[PDB]
Amino acid sequence: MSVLISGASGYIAKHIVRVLLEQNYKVIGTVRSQDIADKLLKQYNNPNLSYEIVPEIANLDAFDDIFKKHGKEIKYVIHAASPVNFGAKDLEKDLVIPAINGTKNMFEAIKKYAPDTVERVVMTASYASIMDPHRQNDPTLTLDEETWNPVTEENAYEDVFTAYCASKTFAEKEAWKFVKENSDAVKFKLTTIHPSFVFGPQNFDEDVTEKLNETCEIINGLLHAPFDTKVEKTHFSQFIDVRDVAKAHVLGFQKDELINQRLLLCNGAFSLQDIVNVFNEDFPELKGQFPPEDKDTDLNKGVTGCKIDNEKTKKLLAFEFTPFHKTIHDTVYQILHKEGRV
Ligand SMILES: NC(=O)c1ccc[n+]([C@@H]2O[C@H](COP(=O)([O-])OP(=O)(O)OC[C@H]3O[C@@H](n4cnc5c(N)ncnc54)[C@H](OP(=O)(O)O)[C@@H]3O)[C@@H](O)[C@H]2O)c1
Repeated sequence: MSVLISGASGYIAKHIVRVLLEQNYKVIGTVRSQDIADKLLKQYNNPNLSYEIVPEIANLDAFDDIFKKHGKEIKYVIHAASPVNFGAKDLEKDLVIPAINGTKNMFEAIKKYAPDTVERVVMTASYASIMDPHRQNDPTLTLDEETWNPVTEENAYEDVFTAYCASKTFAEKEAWKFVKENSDAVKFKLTTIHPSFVFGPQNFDEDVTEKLNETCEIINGLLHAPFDTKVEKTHFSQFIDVRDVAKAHVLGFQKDELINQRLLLCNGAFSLQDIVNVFNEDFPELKGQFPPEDKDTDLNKGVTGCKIDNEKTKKLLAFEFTPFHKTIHDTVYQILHKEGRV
């Protein structure tokens, strides 16, 4: 009844491991190096938690060693390892290749060593593999759980963001392709989670460092920006709380109605100024120490960009999502409380 989760040191995965441990699961996480494993084991301080070392998912057969040693005992797999680096130097190598190869390596290791053992696979895809990056401010476009990013390998490398979205899209394509062709060879059922911009507090307060993970560094950077910094007010994208994402991942392998499902995790439109407005609204004693408030955003006049039809996802998950104001507030409080300012 064990749960294996790849990339267990990331922002989202650290919340997934907490949720798995709260439900008294035996968890095997994969991390790059021994020192990361040593710090995480000390942080969780839980006998049910162990870590295996996978230093690079892009590389041939990266996950056979785990299923070599642990195959008999692994019942669920959560494939969350994928690079989120909007400062990538080499778009293929740093985003596309690890995303695709990591997913291919994980599924082949299951097929080779635990074909009749693993029951469910929950893969962390992205809203990026459902949305169209060129049409996020298009109110005529409606996105649901069957929509696909139309990006091609030809136009995937427009910039670092389109490359990341293509890496998520191409990786999820390979996963579903693997499932359709190996349906009689392997036993497991596949579920994919598609979060948008994930905000929320870090699972551990001490992980609040100078530079956070990419999406939460959006909030952190704005929180420490000079007062005269330009903040955009036009519609940016969709958000989701990290605690909702972690919860959805665990339900992904417990609930039979989530089998063969793509789960679109969004809970509202926002701009960078709407985030800044939470700084000024919830912590007014620090007004002037970050960009000022301005209620005149796209969101506040009803402009929310492309339509999100995830009623199927919300129905199947059957739990309520965390609203935007609370998500940003909990993120900001953790940083300010860590700095000793509130
Ligand atoms: N953040 C979002 O808004 C968002 C939205 C949708 C989907 N997602 C997906 O959620 C997952 C976690 O995202 P996150 O925000 O938690 O990112 P993160 O904090 O940077 O975590 C990424 C995790 O994956 C590992 N990893 C990445 N590339 C790797 C490679 N080539 N070899 C081995 N390990 C690798 C990282 O290990 P190291 O740090 O040691 O490299 C880290 O543990 C990602 O798959 C991402 O695509 C995120």
